[PDB]
Amino acid sequence: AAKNVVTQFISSLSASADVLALSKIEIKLSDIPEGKNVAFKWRGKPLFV
Amino acid sequence: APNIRKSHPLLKMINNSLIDLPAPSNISAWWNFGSLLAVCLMTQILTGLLLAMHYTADTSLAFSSVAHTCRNVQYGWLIRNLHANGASFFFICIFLHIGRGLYYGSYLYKETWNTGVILLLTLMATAFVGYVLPWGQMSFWGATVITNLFSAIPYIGHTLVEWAWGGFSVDNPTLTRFFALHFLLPFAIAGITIIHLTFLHESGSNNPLGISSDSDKIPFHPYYSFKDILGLTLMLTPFLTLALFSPNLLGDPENFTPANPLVTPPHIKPEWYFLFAYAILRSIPNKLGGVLALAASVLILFLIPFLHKSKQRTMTFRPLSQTLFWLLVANLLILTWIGSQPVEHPFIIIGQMASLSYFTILLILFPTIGTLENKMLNY
Amino acid sequence: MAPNIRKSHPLLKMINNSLIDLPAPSNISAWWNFGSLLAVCLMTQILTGLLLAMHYTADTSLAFSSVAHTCRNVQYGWLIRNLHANGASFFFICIFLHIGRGLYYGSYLYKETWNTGVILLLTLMATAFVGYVLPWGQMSFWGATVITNLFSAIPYIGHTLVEWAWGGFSVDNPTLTRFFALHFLLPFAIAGITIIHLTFLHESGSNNPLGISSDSDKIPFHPYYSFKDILGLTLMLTPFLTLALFSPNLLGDPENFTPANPLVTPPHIKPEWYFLFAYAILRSIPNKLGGVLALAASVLILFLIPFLHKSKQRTMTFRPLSQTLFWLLVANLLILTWIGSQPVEHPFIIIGQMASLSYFTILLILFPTIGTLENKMLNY
Amino acid sequence: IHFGNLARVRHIITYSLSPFEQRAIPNIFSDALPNVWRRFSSQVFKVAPPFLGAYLLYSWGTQEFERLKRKNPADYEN
Amino acid sequence: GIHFGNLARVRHIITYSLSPFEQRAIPNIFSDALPNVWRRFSSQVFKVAPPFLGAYLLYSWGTQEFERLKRKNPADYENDQ
Amino acid sequence: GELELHPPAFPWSHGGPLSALDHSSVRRGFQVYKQVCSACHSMDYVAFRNLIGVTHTEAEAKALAEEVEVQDGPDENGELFMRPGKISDYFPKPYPNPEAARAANNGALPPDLSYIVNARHGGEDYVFSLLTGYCDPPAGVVVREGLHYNPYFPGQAIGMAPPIYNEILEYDDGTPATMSQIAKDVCTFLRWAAEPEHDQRKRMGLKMLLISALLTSLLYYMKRHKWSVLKSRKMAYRPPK
Amino acid sequence: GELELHPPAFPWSHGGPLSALDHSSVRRGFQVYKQVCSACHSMDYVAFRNLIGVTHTEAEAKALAEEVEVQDGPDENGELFMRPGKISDYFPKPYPNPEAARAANNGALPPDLSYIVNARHGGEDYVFSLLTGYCDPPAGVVVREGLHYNPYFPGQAIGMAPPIYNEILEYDDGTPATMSQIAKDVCTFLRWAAEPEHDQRKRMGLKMLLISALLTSLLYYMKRHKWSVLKSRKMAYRPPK
Amino acid sequence: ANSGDFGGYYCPCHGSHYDASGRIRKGPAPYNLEVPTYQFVGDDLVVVG
Ligand code: HEC
Ligand code: HEC
Ligand code: HEM
Ligand code: HEM
Ligand code: HEM
Ligand code: HEM
Ligand SMILES: C[C@@]1(c2ccc(Oc3ccccc3)cc2)OC(=O)N(Nc2ccccc2)C1=O
Ligand SMILES: C[C@@]1(c2ccc(Oc3ccccc3)cc2)OC(=O)N(Nc2ccccc2)C1=O
Ligand SMILES: CCCCCCCCO[C@@H]1O[C@H](CO)[C@@H](O)[C@H](O)[C@H]1O
Ligand SMILES: CCCCCCCCO[C@@H]1O[C@H](CO)[C@@H](O)[C@H](O)[C@H]1O
Ligand SMILES: CCCCCCCCO[C@@H]1O[C@H](CO)[C@@H](O)[C@H](O)[C@H]1O
Ligand SMILES: CCCCCCCCO[C@@H]1O[C@H](CO)[C@@H](O)[C@H](O)[C@H]1O
Repeated sequence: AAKNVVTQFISSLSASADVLALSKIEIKLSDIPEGKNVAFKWRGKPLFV
Repeated sequence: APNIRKSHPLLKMINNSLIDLPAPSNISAWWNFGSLLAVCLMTQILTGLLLAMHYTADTSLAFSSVAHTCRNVQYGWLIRNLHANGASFFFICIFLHIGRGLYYGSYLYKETWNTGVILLLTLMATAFVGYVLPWGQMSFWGATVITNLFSAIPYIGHTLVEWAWGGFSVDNPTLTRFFALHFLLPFAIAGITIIHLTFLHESGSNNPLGISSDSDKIPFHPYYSFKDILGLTLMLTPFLTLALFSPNLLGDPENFTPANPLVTPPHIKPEWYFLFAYAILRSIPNKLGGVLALAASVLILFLIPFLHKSKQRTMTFRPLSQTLFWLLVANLLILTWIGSQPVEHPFIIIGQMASLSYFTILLILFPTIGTLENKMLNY
Repeated sequence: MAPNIRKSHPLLKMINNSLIDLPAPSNISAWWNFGSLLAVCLMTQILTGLLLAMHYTADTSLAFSSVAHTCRNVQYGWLIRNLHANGASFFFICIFLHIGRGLYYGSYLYKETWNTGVILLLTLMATAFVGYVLPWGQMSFWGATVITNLFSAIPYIGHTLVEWAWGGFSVDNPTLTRFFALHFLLPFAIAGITIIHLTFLHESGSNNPLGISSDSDKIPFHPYYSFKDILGLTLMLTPFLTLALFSPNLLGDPENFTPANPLVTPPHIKPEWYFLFAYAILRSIPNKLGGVLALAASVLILFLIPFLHKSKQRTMTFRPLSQTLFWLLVANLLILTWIGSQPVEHPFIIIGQMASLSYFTILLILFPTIGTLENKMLNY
Repeated sequence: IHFGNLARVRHIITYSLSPFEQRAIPNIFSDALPNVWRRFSSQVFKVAPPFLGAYLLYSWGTQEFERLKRKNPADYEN
Repeated sequence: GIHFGNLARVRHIITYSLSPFEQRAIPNIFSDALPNVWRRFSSQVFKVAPPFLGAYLLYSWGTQEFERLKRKNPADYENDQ
Repeated sequence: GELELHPPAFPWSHGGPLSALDHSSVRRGFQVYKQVCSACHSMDYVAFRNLIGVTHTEAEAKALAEEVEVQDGPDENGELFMRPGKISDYFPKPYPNPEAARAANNGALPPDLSYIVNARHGGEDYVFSLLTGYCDPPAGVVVREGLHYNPYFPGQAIGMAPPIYNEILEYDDGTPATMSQIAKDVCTFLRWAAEPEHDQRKRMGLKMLLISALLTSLLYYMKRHKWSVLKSRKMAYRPPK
Repeated sequence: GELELHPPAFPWSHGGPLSALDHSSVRRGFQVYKQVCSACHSMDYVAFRNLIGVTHTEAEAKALAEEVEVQDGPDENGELFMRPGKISDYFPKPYPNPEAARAANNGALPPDLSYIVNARHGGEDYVFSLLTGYCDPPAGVVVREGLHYNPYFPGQAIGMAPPIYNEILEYDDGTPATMSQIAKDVCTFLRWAAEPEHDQRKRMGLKMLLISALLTSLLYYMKRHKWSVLKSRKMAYRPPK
Repeated sequence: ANSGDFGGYYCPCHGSHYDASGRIRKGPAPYNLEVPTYQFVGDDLVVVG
């Protein structure tokens, strides 16, 4: 009983369903000249393309 | 000192309150609610923190942050059920603890008793501000009714209410401050519990026969540690059964609807543990009068120790008082029931009856019968 | 039982035995004033904190502005915020001097009082950290990023713990709401552990500047130290209020007046002054895990002090060589503090590693060594 | 710390057995249940009564409330 | 908790004190106080001051050195064209 | 005045303490919400991903989401644009705000249905009785224009016209789309929408009961075991005499 | 590469520890913000009511607010509508989002100015030096198209063209609108915008200093008084025979 | 964006240098900038996630 209750409570602090819901983002390669670096926020962190 | 359990400045304290503590050999199940109340407190705090870590105190986000908790947080729904129902379990246990106290005249330990009442008052405030947080229709209006009670105070009344609100009505500043209070109060309860048990150890426990147990004491461990752990699991079954098989038996469906400042629910009814008091508040058709009756209905507890006329401590050997005692309990059931009904015949009259008898049993019959019983014993 | 309530009552009895009839050394100096000042910061912080908490809103979209709302709309909200922000600093100034006094006078020989003392420091640190993150400005965010990512240096479980603590893949809203709750809670653990601190302490009562038994000359806490303490309170209260009322932003980073931006990191991320010396140490080791350990050790080294005492005398009052070594250490800390506020570049980098290296050298080698050396010069 | 200074006791002997030499729940039928009945019996007419009364007041008041919701045909006779 | 009365075994020591009302709160400021403040200061300056003086120097240097390295070195463009 | 008719208790296959929800029924119920109720009712708290592994497969869920156009942005010009739905999106709101909603329902506001079975006394029993219980007003009772008589709705005059009737849609699983069949399914769906944890909660309750039975017994013994010492203890008073 | 020019310290009339803000200057400063800076800079945290009793009369403040059209609603149809401003409204944002802002400023984002003097090292000293310090780049330095050389801005190439020049506006109080005069005022205004409590804070600081001087002295005496007992205490060791 | 003695990236916090490929060349940084898993709309779009 202790192992379960403590496990449940512990996990209540790890990524919730909405957060784990992860998608993909499309980026057109015609908006970035040759040499440029564009940053796109994504899954919390910055996405470098 | 030869053994650490006694010399160490910290263990010394654990030993003197949970290991070598002298306890009466004959205390019954009615002496189990003290520890159960302690566990509710630890349980409530622990589940409350876990909920607070996903809660958001803002009228535009309160309701949904709770929804977010129950729907997205791993075991969020479970933790919420345990918290919401734990509050009920807390009141069930506090009421039985109180009953035991009145029956066995535990109130003759005045300081333990008085702090006991402070604890009750504090638990009430806690439950109240906590109940308002989810911000449903019931949370909102209950918060409206309750806070407006204080407006009944003459002169300073309107001023205090608007102050407490942080504006002209229950609104966001009320919610944010209520969250803070709800977070803080439980810890005052924990602290005052220490004072409660500190006064108590000055004399140790009372017992069912109401006669000195110095001739027959036993170490708290393992007698009551084991008995207490047993009592824990016994009460833990209904709690979990309720929370896991009937999560919403005790709640008003109205609180599943976002608070609406413009529409008041048709039948505003408080949580079960406040019904009997609500009933009393309504018995007096006068605003201020009804508030005083409500205040007195709880503060009457500070008066109990002074209405003790019996030459005996408990009611164990007092058959007339025992009847008077169960009448009072039943009287409370009636009030509870009356508090859940609308203000209409026959309820209105039944209510005023029960209200009137409640105070009559405590202020007149109990001391009177106690004196009468003394004479029948030839004292 | 007893003729006077001050002694018989079960609650007053406690106040009497710790703040009225408590036997205190007749000669303790101003350095013994920081205990009570620390207690007053604690009560002051809690009070101002609740008051701020009543208008705060833990949500990334509302954090920054709720604080702004507090300073701009709440009657005296601005004042209460200044008192809270600056109170955190006075809290560290006082804890640092409290520790300094402890090391100098060998107060650490009261091992339990000392150890709980270190737990108190650690807890205060956590508290200040989660608290600093709440306003959610640029510095709140990135500092929260740097600090939390320190834990990712732990091998194997590192990444796992960090993402757990975050409640997601980076510092975000669930980090903020859980940080608020922690910030609300911890101060009370501090208060509780303070009781344990003073409880262990009373087992022996205070030490004193000469480091010799004061049983021959003790005096009631009241009115000697109650009056002395209230005086010390108002003396430190002036700078505090002067700073808060005439220079509210002397200690903060202007960067925190800019809403956190996940995509732009400030050019010069610099921690609050009370964390600079440690930060300096963290950077001395150009290796992620190595730097983290140096940082951990820089504080946990305090648990080791009681075992590095070789002197036959308790304090440093009659030990001139240790006194030098002592001020070297203090100055070493200044250097680290200064180094922690500069960019990682020559000559700072080398100066930094020097200071870091000597910090540990003074504590682990010179102090016990010199202590032994001094014993011999006394012919012991 | 109270054991040792509780009471002044004389000439009382007590006998006990290790918990391993005895039965945890002995004489259930010859002693336990008979006593549960004894206890129940000695209290039922003290407790039950007021609760019975509360129950009645409840039944009545409830039925009366619903009865007053019904239509009185004598209001539309003419 | 309660300690006065069981602290130490003391013998043959007499002490004399006056009520706070029979005496001056801050007496002999010039004949005693300040002279002693000076004594105290003096007996510690060469213990404390030194390391701080050194910290100050290291600070001055390191700061100046940092800024110096920001300056331009004319010998990097002498033969530039 | 305050005359009210309370719904009967239907034997839902998820009413028992260990009775899960009928997922086939929940899947169907979803279609009813999607094809009928969503035209006027929002369900703010449920997203297309919630369907996965419950009533639909991931592939299906994605499809369902892409059928919807959702607003996003701002883009580079600071403009809002439309895009196809993602499983992480919540069910589309029929209106931008209650004002618009009322405006499209004669001043009446169709409530969000995420927690409707818990926000009404009677739960699905009440939602089912209301959906299948429309009828003409009794003698002496006149319903104002725009409202419809329903004995189950408080006041009896509801602003919602009977939403479902036979074959108003076709279950792609071949179930005979009768009015009551439809109500029964959507109601089941509503139960799930309100407490997605329903099933897991009951599986836990089962374990809770078993562990509790066991543990309570063992602890009872242990308490009795230790206390046997005092329970069977005997004593006597032997004064010198 | 690591070169930067730091602004000098101007003798602002509000720099002294007991120096209030010059309200005439703050009033003027506001006009500069309203008529010049607000075209690209937002000031999200200040409302027209904040002006009252500080720089403007209630009647004036109301006028100022009504000059703006603000969005409100939804109305009866769930539609958003426009209305004239109220003193309770905050200053109008020039753009709907930073994307639009950048879009209208060559990819550059003009920051909100509510806390700008506190969000930049140097405060008004820096804002003043930047506004009046534009000049041509030094030999060997080329500014990319769209940027302007400013030695005070880090990197020295700013995306903001010199916003103010002589007589770019007329102070209705007749003050000679010279560039530096305008900068000095708007900067004073910015100080106020960032810390509206500026003045009150300093008045409190005054009292704090007095009460503190007094209280510290009295408590110093009391401590000395009580301790005089031990301070002048004498003792001797008189062992027997 | 485009800073560091390797024409790639430079971290202002403690001075970690990365090349135009995102690899760690100089500084405290233990590994190279993560390469997210990136389905393929031929040419003109990139589905990352
Ligand atoms: C044309 C729009 C429309 C459709 C389609 C519709 N509803 Fe409604 N619904 C309403 C309106 C309008 C109300 C408001 C009734 C009132 O308060 O007067 C309402 C109210 C309700 C209520 C109960 C309100 C209460 O106070 O108890 C429920 C439950 C409900 N609808 C369920 C459904 C379900 C399930 C469906 C699909 C089978 C459905 N509705 C389809 C318009 C609609
Ligand atoms: C045509 C739009 C426009 C006008 C008008 C304007 N600004 Fe700006 N301002 C900007 C832009 C764009 C930036 C961005 C500069 C950058 O980051 O490259 C900026 C930046 C600033 C900054 C400093 C940014 C920094 O990082 O240090 C301040 C301060 C500022 N402006 C003040 C003012 C004041 C005061 C006025 C009115 C006297 C004003 N601006 C009017 C466009 C303008
Ligand atoms: C937060 C609420 C409370 C907690 C945690 C608590 C806890 C305890 C504990 C652990 C005990 C010892 C064991 C027992 O006899 O039950 C106790 C005893 C007692 N408490 Fe409380 N209590 C609470 C509330 C109250 C209240 C509301 C009253 C009275 C209005 C009260 C009156 C007493 C008294 C008089 C006793 C003496 C028991 C005896 O007769 O031996 N308590 N309580
Ligand atoms: C004496 C112990 C406590 C009692 C009696 C209590 C009671 C309650 C009540 C009545 C509710 C409403 C439940 C509902 O939603 O229906 C509530 C809500 C809440 N409580 Fe407590 N609580 C206690 C302690 C705590 C503590 C210590 C915290 C936090 C550190 C806390 C945090 C919360 C939060 C965040 C909610 C809102 C979420 C929710 O409504 O489920 N509570 N509490
Ligand atoms: C929340 C933090 C703290 C509070 C509130 C606090 C409070 C106190 C109090 C009131 C005293 C008695 C008066 C005095 O001598 O100053 C004391 C003494 C002491 N504290 Fe703390 N303390 C804190 C932190 C610490 C720390 C960080 C250490 C050590 C790492 C520490 C070590 C001690 C020791 C050893 C003494 C003995 C003093 C003597 O030599 O007589 N304390 N503390
Ligand atoms: C040990 C005592 C405490 C310390 C060291 C402390 C420290 C801090 C720090 C460093 C900040 C950030 C200040 C800033 O805005 O720059 C902060 C913020 C905050 N603290 Fe505390 N705090 C303490 C106790 C509390 C308590 C008890 C509460 C609440 C019951 C609290 C509530 C807050 C709130 C709401 C903020 C956000 C508003 C703001 O940033 O000004 N604090 N605290
Ligand atoms: C949980 C509850 C509650 C808890 C304790 C109470 O006791 C009091 C607390 C403070 C002041 C007076 C009574 C009262 C209500 O809080 C709350 O909003 N309600 N709901 C409610 C509904 C209608 C009228 C009055 C209240 C409670 O029952
Ligand atoms: C106030 C401050 C802080 C306080 C106590 C600390 O001590 C620790 C607390 C927990 C864990 C490790 C250290 C560290 C930082 O919180 C915070 O975000 N910062 N800012 C910061 C900036 C750059 C790097 C690291 C931190 C602090 O200084
Ligand atoms: C005394 C009461 C003890 C309660 C023990 C019951 C343990 C709950 O068991 C739970 O069952 C869920 C459903 O399968 C799982 O998803 C959880 O991970 C598991 O911990
Ligand atoms: C890396 C380890 C991954 C383990 C995935 C944990 C998935 C938890 O799965 C759980 O199973 C229970 C029993 O079927 C269900 O009742 C819960 O709703 C479900 O979330
Ligand atoms: C910085 C802009 C200041 C404008 C107000 C001038 C009055 C300053 O003065 C102070 O203002 C406070 C708040 O208004 C009052 O509470 C104080 O009593 C008052 O003395
Ligand atoms: C040692 C602590 C001394 C605190 C005394 C400071 C009292 C300042 O008092 C404040 O002065 C302001 C200036 O007009 C007023 O606006 C405030 O209302 C008033 O409370």
